Amino acid sequence: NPNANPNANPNANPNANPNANPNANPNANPNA
Amino acid sequence: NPNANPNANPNANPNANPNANPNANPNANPNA
Amino acid sequence: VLTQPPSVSGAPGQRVTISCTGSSSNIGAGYDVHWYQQLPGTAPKLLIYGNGNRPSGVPDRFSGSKSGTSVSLAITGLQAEDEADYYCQSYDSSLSAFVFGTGTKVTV
Amino acid sequence: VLTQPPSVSGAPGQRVTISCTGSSSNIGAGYDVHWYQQLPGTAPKLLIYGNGNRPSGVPDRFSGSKSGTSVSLAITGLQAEDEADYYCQSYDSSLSAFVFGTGTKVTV
Amino acid sequence: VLTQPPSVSGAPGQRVTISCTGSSSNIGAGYDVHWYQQLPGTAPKLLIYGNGNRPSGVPDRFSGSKSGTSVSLAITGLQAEDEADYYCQSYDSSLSAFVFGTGTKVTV
Amino acid sequence: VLTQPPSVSGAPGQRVTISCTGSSSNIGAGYDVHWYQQLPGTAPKLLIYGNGNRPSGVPDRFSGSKSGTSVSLAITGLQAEDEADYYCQSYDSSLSAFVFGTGTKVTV
Amino acid sequence: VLTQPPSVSGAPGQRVTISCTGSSSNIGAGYDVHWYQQLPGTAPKLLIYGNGNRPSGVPDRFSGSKSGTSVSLAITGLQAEDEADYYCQSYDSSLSAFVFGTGTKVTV
Amino acid sequence: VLTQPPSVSGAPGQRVTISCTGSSSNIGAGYDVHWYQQLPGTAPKLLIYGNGNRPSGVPDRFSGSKSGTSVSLAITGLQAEDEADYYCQSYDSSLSAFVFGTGTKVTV
Amino acid sequence: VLTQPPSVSGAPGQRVTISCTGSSSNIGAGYDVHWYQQLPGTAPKLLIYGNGNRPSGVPDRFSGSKSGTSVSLAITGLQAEDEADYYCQSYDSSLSAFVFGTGTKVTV
Amino acid sequence: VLTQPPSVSGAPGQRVTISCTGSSSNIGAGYDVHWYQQLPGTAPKLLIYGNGNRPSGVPDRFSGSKSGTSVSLAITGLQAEDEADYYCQSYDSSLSAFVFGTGTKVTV
Amino acid sequence: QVQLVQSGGGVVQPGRSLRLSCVTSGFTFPAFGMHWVRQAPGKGLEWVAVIWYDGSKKYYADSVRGRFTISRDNSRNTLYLQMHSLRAEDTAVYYCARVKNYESSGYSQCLDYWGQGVLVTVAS
Amino acid sequence: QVQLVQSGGGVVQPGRSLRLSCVTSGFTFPAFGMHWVRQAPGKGLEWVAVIWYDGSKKYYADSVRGRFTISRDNSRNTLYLQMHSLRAEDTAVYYCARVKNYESSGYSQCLDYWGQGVLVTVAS
Amino acid sequence: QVQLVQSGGGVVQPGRSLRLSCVTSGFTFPAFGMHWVRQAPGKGLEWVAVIWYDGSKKYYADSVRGRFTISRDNSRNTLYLQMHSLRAEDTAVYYCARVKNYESSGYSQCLDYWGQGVLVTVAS
Amino acid sequence: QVQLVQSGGGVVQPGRSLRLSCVTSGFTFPAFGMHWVRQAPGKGLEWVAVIWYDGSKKYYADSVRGRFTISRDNSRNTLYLQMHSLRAEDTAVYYCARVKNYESSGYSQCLDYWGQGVLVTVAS
Amino acid sequence: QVQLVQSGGGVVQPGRSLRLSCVTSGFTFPAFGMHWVRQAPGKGLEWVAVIWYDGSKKYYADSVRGRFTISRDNSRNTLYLQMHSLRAEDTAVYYCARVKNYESSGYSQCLDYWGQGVLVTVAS
Amino acid sequence: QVQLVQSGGGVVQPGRSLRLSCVTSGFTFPAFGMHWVRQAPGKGLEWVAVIWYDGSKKYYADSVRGRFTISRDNSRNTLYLQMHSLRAEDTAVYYCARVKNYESSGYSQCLDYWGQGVLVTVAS
Amino acid sequence: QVQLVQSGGGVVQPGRSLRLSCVTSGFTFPAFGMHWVRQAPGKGLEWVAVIWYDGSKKYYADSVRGRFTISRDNSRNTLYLQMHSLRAEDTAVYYCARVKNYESSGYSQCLDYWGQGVLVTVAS
Amino acid sequence: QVQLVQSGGGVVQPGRSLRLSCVTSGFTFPAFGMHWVRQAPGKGLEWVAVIWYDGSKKYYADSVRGRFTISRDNSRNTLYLQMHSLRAEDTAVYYCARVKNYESSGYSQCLDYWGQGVLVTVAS
Repeated sequence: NPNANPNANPNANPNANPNANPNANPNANPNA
Repeated sequence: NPNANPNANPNANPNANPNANPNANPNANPNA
Repeated sequence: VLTQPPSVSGAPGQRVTISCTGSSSNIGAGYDVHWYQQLPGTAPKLLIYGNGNRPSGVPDRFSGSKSGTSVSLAITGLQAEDEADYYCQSYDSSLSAFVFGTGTKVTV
Repeated sequence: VLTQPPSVSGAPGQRVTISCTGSSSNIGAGYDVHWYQQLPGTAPKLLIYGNGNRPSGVPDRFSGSKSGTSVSLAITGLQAEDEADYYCQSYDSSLSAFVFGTGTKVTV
Repeated sequence: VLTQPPSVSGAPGQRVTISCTGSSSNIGAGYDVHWYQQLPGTAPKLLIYGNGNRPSGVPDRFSGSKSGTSVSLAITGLQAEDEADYYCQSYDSSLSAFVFGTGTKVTV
Repeated sequence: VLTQPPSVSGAPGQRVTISCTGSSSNIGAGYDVHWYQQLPGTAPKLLIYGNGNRPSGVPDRFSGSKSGTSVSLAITGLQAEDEADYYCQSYDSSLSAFVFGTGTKVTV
Repeated sequence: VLTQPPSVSGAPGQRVTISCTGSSSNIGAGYDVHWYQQLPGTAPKLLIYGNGNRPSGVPDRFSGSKSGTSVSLAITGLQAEDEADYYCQSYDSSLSAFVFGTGTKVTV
Repeated sequence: VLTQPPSVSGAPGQRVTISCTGSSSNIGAGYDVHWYQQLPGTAPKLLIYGNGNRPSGVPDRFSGSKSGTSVSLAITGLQAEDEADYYCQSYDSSLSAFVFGTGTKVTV
Repeated sequence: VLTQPPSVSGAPGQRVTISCTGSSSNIGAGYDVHWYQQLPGTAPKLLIYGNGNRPSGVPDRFSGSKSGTSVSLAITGLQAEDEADYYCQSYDSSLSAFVFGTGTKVTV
Repeated sequence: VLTQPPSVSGAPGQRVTISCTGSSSNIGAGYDVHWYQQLPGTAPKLLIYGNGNRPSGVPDRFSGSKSGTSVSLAITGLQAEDEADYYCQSYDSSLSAFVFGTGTKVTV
Repeated sequence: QVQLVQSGGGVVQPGRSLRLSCVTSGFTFPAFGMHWVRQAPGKGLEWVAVIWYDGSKKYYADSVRGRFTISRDNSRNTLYLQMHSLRAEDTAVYYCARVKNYESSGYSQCLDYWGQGVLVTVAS
Repeated sequence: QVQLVQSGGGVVQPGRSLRLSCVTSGFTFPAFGMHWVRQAPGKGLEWVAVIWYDGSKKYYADSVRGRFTISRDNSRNTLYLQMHSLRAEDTAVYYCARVKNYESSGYSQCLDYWGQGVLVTVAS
Repeated sequence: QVQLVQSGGGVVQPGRSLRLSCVTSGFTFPAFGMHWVRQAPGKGLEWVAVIWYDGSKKYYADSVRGRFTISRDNSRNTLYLQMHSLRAEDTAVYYCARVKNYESSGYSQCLDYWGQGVLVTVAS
Repeated sequence: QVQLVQSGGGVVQPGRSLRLSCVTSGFTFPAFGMHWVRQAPGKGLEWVAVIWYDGSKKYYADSVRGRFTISRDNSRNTLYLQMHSLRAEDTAVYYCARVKNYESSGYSQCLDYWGQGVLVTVAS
Repeated sequence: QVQLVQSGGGVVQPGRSLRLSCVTSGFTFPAFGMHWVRQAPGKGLEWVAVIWYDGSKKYYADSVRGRFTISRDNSRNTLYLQMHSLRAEDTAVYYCARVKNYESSGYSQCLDYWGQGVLVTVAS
Repeated sequence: QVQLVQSGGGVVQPGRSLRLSCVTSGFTFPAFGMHWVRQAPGKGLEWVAVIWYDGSKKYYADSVRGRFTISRDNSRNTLYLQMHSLRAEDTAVYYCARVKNYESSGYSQCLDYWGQGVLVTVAS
Repeated sequence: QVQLVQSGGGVVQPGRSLRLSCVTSGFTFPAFGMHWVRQAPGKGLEWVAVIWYDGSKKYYADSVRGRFTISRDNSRNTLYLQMHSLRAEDTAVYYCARVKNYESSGYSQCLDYWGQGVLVTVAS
Repeated sequence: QVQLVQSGGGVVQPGRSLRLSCVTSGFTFPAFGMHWVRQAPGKGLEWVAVIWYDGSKKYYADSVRGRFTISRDNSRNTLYLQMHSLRAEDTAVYYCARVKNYESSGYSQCLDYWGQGVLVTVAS
């Protein structure tokens, strides 16, 4: 839809976090 | 085209040729 | 698609209100309306955005409020410098396109 | 990985309890333990889920509770229809894989 | 789509010819025909490819030739080992699909 | 775009403040103002980030606070090593570009 | 890059020749040289192409030939309608770019 | 990047404390500090994770605590089996890399 | 798939030949046969490529020729350094894989 | 990879020859040999390309010839301006890389 | 400081094409999506097209879809509206507008800075 | 109303591949995640594989990883488990189970409805 | 040396699915495109599908397009024909065939090595 | 029958961009390659750019490379030359020319039909 | 321990290009987005460019856009700034900056570690 | 039950490459992220690399960036560290570690299960 | 000058994996496709794998396909052969070969320079 | 008219990077392939790299592979040679060369126009 924000916001965090959780969760809900 | 050849020919020349014409021809026929 | 009065007027110093009535997919869907001030020539400039948020450089005499399926832009003071055409703007979910109002002329 | 008694027994009409002992990552981590009832042949059906919540169709003689790192399955009545193998099931965070118990046979 | 005689026969030692007539898009487009020998059970094996090219292991008594819009597979000798169903095969430009013949039974 | 006084000064031991006045898209939009210190040569070093959070290594005498659409840098003590060029920085949503201050010189 | 006389002249009714001298990579490389006729205003039109092949519409008074590294444009009749600038054109392999001559004015 | 005493000691039966001092981006930023125990050879094993949470298999004698920009590991009892190398670990947001301590040798 | 005699031999100074018989998809398809020489240890070295073309460094005494569906390697002189294992190689279109010979030993 | 004499010489006015010997994959495979002239400083310039084709700007005294697995560059006249370094160049199909000669110094 | 200038007006015979450009200065152009707004002489404004900041997503009005295209050349701050098959309906003053950066629950795009206004007259 | 029917059992020589299938009816198949559970003859149940509702994320047991492959054909209400390099230990009754929709603080996937049970035997 | 073995026959109720496989040995399988050929009981051969060597391009017969699919798992020499919605027309012996490598002006694909033949009976 | 009509001339201040266009009729436009030729006032012709029939390959003169851009809109019989960073030397009459179909041993592209000629002036 | 060292400055004639590089050490460079900041001799700082950690998203100041290009060669800790069409306005000391990792409600990027400073002079 | 088993160490001349591998068992490997930790002889531990569960995001310590390359082959429970351009400083015992699954307000990755330790010696 | 040196052999228990590498020097390695050739102890040579110069097209012998994987790390002259599921049949000396550049009517690839020979023993 | 002008040499400590550039004029640069040739002081010439006209295919000499990186920026007539990990052996005069356009039965590339020559010294 045309109402989506089309701008870029060049202020978001440009860095990355190696400290994020690197594991996956097989126990998460697999249903929709 | 169901009649195209669906085979690989493994003994096709597997080498590159550095001594091939690296230039381009602006004078080639631009029409068809 | 948005409906506005054809024109409004008022003696200088008095308050005038300009209405803008939309449909369920233009206002009832919750989309803010923006208001632009069009002078002769002089491409329109933003006046009020997001249902009353006043951008910097615009005098406080302009205000707006949303109620039901209609929005209004209240002007106070109403001097000679406010003679212009005021247009609405929003987004239509049904047409999937932005809609402008028919615009009203303020004549003091 | 979850440890259960090889079998339990009791005269019909009385109460029996089946235990399921887990580690700090299976039940001590706060993961619910579900119980399945397995008749001969007859692929197992959900009996209780989430530490004792009964699905529809299960008689009220079945109940469960959680205490520390082990749980229990309390069966009242202990009828001939309860002759089956009961299996636990829960998620092990250290292995990150679903874990089934060794299973207990109810002989009445 | 390719037409063949329903069956052919001949005394052992004599020559027998099996015809295969196609359309303009099956033969007149220049697509080679291949011939397969089908015994009872015994999934068919290639006999002649590319309008007469004989693959190794097939006796020289089999041959073929193309003329106009029809192709034929001539057999000489015609012993007992040659009793089988012989099928054509080619490519149809119009249907954009490979077409097989109705197959003929050799009975000697 | 962010405006600073051309210079401030004070006798050693006395407290001085440096102001940084921005628009409604610089500081009135809620964007943090960072402060840098520039000695002769000596590429600028971060002094105060996020409207007063003081990084490791910067002495306690440096502090900052935000008020309305302007920020400030309060320097107490004002020793000889505090003679430098102090620059603001933040984000301008209308320009959509990071904006540095004009820069001030502390002379002592 | 291709060199031509600044101008040529002659009484009406007589013959004139325009030369076009090139290097070993323009005409000595075997590349055809085309000639264009440019009246005042009147964007130039193809006159002869490929070392003297006349396109349709060009009178037979125009002809050309190739000799070594230079060519020529022979004009017979030399009428008042031939008052124009004539330009060569050929491809230079060393530059790999199409080359136009300096052009000659025919004044009759 | 995390500083630890070169060695600590104590008679068997008594309590010792191993410290781990980090900066404002190591432990002052709120990043948990983990502890590993290294016997000779014998690749290190987790001893305490997340500032005092003791994993299964580690005896109760090991406990940890966090205070300011440093943590500590209290060992009580101090048996002969506790002779090893103890290393911290955490995350340095300014380096954006995991940092280990220098390691201490408990000698009993 | 390519077949070679298990061994050939001859008195020094005498000419010996090594044969390589292939099928209709090995050599009868027109694929060149390359010949290698294997000493004890000493990974094989190319001896003759493309049905007799002798690379640089291989002495004149080695030659080859193709006949029908088989190739040969004629060695004249047959000195002591010619004791080795000689392998064919080519391409099999039906197998669609490069096929080496069984290998022969020259004893002298 | 292409071998050249360390230096050649001759009294002014007389003819000298510079050779370039390559293997069966350098010049025996049919790859043209080019020649470059290197004055002190003065980055090299093409002198002869493609086994004797002399580019524009090189005087007639320089000519080359190919014979077997080596080429040569005949210089006649041998003026003082010919004191330079002469390098070959070609393509080695076994290396699959362009190879330059060792270079000779003509000293007059 | 923010400026949007336009060029490319004039008189175009019906059925011919015309290309309108909008050269901007004073702001980070690649970070903003842009609009074209058409104002018929004496009539109200009406929306024409929108282009995302990078230009991947382009949405047009119903009355110009398939005839008009909107494009941006991001490296020199210029926005284009290529008008093909100009009918007598598409005669108006064309404005170049910029999407303002603001946040709300019912976000609907608003055009804070407008171009000067270029007149396109499709006649005869 | 809910139903899970299985097929594809039999005797498979070691090293050969085999595919099990599980056709479902009575519920919106694309909206549920599914498990495979293997029961050795006379032993307890054990887990084999799980697949998300769309099939994006799949997780296998240790002893079957790299040999077994779980997949779903979402447009015709069926579930597959492709077994490769069948060893002698992979002989058991394979059950097809459906993940039940429930919410709790300590959520762990439970299998409310199970397939009929298909026997796979690896011998000789 | 070249062998093509098949498995997956039997009796399938109409409307059910069935998957046929063709395990090959003795040749460089990834270098050959493969065919499936169906032979109705007592009737002639008829073509079903062709798959390119890598598997990008798959072409089917008119009578099975959209119901049958052909696929190859290239790393263990196995060719698949997944048959969905089996009608009473698709009852026959299915053959697995290989495209022979040969060159001609009017090249039309030929099948030199054929599988053993697996019977699919759609009844009741 | 053949026709090449041009537009887009005028006076452009140095450093500003300008686009020339060349609308063609009377021949199959997608099937021909095209040139741009520039003639300084009182000087000889010189070459600017060439574009292939489909637009895949484009080659520019040295003095206009990186500033000029030639493109074709193949679906509506038109040709463009986009000029950027117009310097003071890029003042001339620009001609749109068509590459003639002919065959010869020493083939070099010739321009049989030329556009009308558009004047571009760079000043002040 | 965190070090940013710069090189590549000097005197450049107007219209020529110049490349500045900033080699880092002591931290996880692929995890940080960097800036370039320019300070004209005797003036205050002004922003030039920003690059995301992976290098996908780059944003330039208006005054240098279309001429400059920022990039990073991530596998050897190097940040570049390629400047083309160097005018006389682009004479200044260019600083290489690193975006500090911090979280706040009003996050606006801050540059905690700066390079040494490299002087680019565009003269004659 | 959880096991990490390593191999691939030895004596390497400086400038040569070496690969360390770590084969895991007892747990769902594709669901865990793994580290590499290096311990120079007689010194404390230090970090080398980290890899996410899918293998998308890999981060190296500064002293090993550009030479060391971490990867996981997820379908057979293996983890690799490809070391190129081995200097004399990269001599140590290399450990294979597993990131423990836990949640906290100040989450920082901890390695609960470690490999056996493998010695890499760069000498002569 | 052309040298191929190999490493990475040894004794491997059946079911374990092993990687062979072949580091080259003296020629333009990215321009040559290479082979692996295996010789069982006391038997003749047999083919294993082939890889194109860029590495796009690879072809394996039947007896090793699905277990082995050939590749090349082109920027440092290294050719690899990763062998998984090592059976006792795969015990032999493995040679690294180079395809010679020659042209003929009946071209069939020939291996002109061979590696030293590395022994892989699959035992116990 | 054809000119090749170089820059970017100097003294580099071993292990550091350096970039050589070659700005061309007078000819259609995107239509020519270019070489780099290195001459150690007092020795003969030797080859370094080649790049095609579009820049697709790049081939390096053995002694520079993996460290040197050749590229061309085709829109402004420039050619680069990015040198990393500079050893003491890579000290020489670096020439920028152009492949001459000619045809012959034994075609091998020849360099007709050469750059000015730039000295790179790797010392201390």
